[PDB]
Amino acid sequence: SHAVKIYDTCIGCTLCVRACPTDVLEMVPATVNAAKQVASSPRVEDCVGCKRCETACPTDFLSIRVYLQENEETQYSLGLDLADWS
Amino acid sequence: DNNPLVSVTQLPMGGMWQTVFFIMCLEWVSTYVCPPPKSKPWDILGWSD
Amino acid sequence: SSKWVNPEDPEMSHPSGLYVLPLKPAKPQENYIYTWKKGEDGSIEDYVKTPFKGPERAADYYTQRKGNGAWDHWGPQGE
Amino acid sequence: ISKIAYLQDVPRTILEADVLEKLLMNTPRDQWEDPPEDTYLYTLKTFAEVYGPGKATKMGWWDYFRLKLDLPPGFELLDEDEMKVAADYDKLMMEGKIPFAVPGPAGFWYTGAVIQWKGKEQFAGDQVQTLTENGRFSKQFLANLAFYRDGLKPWQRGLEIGMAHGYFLIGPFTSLGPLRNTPEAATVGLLCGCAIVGLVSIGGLIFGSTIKPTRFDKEGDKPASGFIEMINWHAIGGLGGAGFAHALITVFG
Amino acid sequence: SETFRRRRISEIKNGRVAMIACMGYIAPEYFRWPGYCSPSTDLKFADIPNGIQALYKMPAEAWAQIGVFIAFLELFRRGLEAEINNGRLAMVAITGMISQNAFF
Ligand code: CLA
Ligand code: KC2
Ligand code: KC2
Ligand SMILES: CC1=C(/C=C/C(C)=C/C=C/C(C)=C/C=C/C=C(C)/C=C/C=C(C)/C=C/C2=C(C)CCCC2(C)C)C(C)(C)CCC1
Ligand SMILES: CC1=C(/C=C/C(C)=C/C=C/C(C)=C/C=C/C=C(C)/C=C/C=C(C)/C=C/C2=C(C)CCCC2(C)C)C(C)(C)CCC1
Ligand code: SF4
Ligand code: SF4
Repeated sequence: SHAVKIYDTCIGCTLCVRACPTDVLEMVPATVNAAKQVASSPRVEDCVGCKRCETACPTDFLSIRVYLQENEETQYSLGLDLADWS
Repeated sequence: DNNPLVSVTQLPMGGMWQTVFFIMCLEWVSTYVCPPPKSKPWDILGWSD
Repeated sequence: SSKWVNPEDPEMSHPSGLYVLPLKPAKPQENYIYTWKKGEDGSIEDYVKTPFKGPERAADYYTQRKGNGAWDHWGPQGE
Repeated sequence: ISKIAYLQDVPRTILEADVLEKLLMNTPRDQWEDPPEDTYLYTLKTFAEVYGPGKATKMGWWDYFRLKLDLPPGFELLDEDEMKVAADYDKLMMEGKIPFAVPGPAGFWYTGAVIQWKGKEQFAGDQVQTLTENGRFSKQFLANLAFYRDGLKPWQRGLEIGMAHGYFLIGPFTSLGPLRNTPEAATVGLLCGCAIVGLVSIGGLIFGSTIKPTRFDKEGDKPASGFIEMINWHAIGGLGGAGFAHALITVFG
Repeated sequence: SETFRRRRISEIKNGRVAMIACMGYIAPEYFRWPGYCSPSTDLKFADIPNGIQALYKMPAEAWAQIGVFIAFLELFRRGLEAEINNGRLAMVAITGMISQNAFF
């Protein structure tokens, strides 16, 4: 699976969460920024690696980073449809 | 010869028996391996499923 | 507020990232395969789900998979 | 309808009564109140609110010309039968039934048949019905193939399949091989066919050793034992069929 | 069991075909049908030989037509005890005769 990390530069605009195609991310309460919320990545097992969160991130450099891990590819991260590894 | 009845005789026995055997195999498959339903005996291709 | 408890590291959250524990069925579905079922009156069905005693393919690769998670890494709560 | 102000006593010049009836029938009922901007009914509403009895009774020649240009004629709108046919088509497709057609030259013909496109599992794309695979004849044929036939031992399945495979395999080498013109063409082709049978049987043994299918296995038996038995007997049957074909060729020239 | 039943059917059949083959080996020497077996090639029964030589002699077309007829036939209790016993005897006789013809 890929690694989706969030950094404190986050401003809690929720655009990453809204752009998530498989609902990997969710906003959580925080005090670091004025919006009082920061995106989290609890369901990183479903991350496919499309980097749409990264596309939608406003900050100067991304407060959300998706690191691709081709060696640890799973069926959920590969979006397998015709074949099942479960 | 263009006349089909003459062409039958002009054809080799090899081809004639091959044709007869192929039609026999088709009939066997259609009547024993994949028999049509008793309600629609003419439904060879099984459309009524 | 997540009911899931991480098996490897209790301090961390569960890898699943879910908040509601799974619901077990009344009777788990048994292994099956889609085959024909001759109707005994000349009929025949195409995709009939019929029981299969064991794994359809007994390869170690196939049988090692339990479906608990991506790597079967979810705790007992996954089942 | 009477409740619509602009549809009341529309002058014949702006739009004929029959064409107006056809346009209303074609248009959805809910759109009569306030039709979308890009519709004939919208044009008719806009111009009937301005022209007609109790309003401007004259128009410039060019304005009237443009109005008649952009209003619809009778033959442009669909007929009752055409609308019924389209509605039936859409209803069939949404219900999951397909008015059967086969592609032809740069098109497709309608065979006049309605089939059940959706299978038992509605959301399963594997189960969509087709005559090729889900017809009675196809079901019976596939079920009666050696791989599938009921009441057959794995050795019987493999033997029959291999007989067929070797018997047809010897021929290509015999007829089109490098030594096709030599007196040993048939024997060399038999050797090549037996080699091909052996290679495919070795591949099948690899398949049964790696994936280990267990559909042919007896109860309480080692996994893939039935499949391996079937593959070994396929090798035997291929040898036998290749030899039989070679013998027939040699004996009958 | 299924194997015993299949083997019984196979034995009965091999016995019938063996009686038939023994009769077809015995009869031709005594007498042969007339009437130009293959008039196209000017072939006659007196000319055709009896035994394994017939396979080469008479045309592949004729052999294929015989095979097609057999294919049609196949595709479309003291008496039984005598049948099976005679089947055994005829199988022994036909295998012996064919082996002798091939060897010598
Ligand atoms: C695809 C193109 C093609 C074709 C048609 C041929 C054809 C031929 N090559 Mg080959 N050849 C090719 C590409 C091709 N070559 C290429 C790319 C190379 C360079 C690597 C060579 C190099 C080469 C050499 C060096 C030689 C040949 C030779 C031959 C001949 C014998 C081959 C043989 O033994 O086949 C064996 C055939 C089979 C095992 C059977 C496979 C095909 C069957 C018929 C498929 C049937 C499918 C069936 C319809 C499915 C029905 C299913 C269901 C509905 C029932 C033959 C004329 C030999 C020769 O002497 O030629 C005169 C020879 O020495 N070829
Ligand atoms: C009715 C359907 C039919 C089918 C399903 C079918 C299938 C096959 C197959 C595949 C299973 C093969 C491999 C095959 C091979 C040959 N066929 Mg054949 N064939 C059919 C029909 C005819 C007719 C009408 C003739 C004929 C012939 C030949 C010749 C020529 C040899 C030569 O001329 O030396 C060869 C090699 C001609 C013939 O026998 O000529 C003496 C001939 O007239 N076939 N044929
Ligand atoms: C017992 C099975 C059997 C059946 C059921 C059967 C049926 C029919 C039918 C029925 C629809 C017709 C119309 C027909 C026609 C011809 N048959 Mg045939 N026939 C059978 C057996 C043999 C044998 C053993 C030979 C043979 C032949 C010929 C010749 C060519 C003669 C020639 O050579 O001039 C022709 C025209 C000979 C042959 O092919 O010779 C090269 C040959 O030896 N047949 N045969
Ligand atoms: C049912 C059946 C069947 C079956 C079959 C099968 C199932 C098969 C398969 C088979 C297989 C499954 C095969 C395989 C093959 C293989 C191959 C072809 C391989 C190759 C390889 C490679 C190419 C590799 C390479 C390498 C090396 C060695 C080292 C390192 C590097 C590399 C990677 C390069 C048959 C027909 C018999 C008969 C009838 C019955
Ligand atoms: C679709 C189509 C088609 C197709 C066809 C086909 C595909 C066919 C096939 C064919 C084939 C593919 C055949 C085969 C056959 C085979 C055989 C006939 C075999 C036999 C064998 C034997 C007899 C053996 C024996 C043995 C053994 C097993 C072992 C030991 C030794 C011995 C020798 C005893 C056609 C063209 C018609 C046309 C129309 C359409
Ligand atoms: S990851 Fe980017 S888009 Fe999402 S809350 Fe943080 S700054 Fe906003
Ligand atoms: S890469 Fe795509 S799937 Fe993964 S967290 Fe980002 S938006 Fe979601």
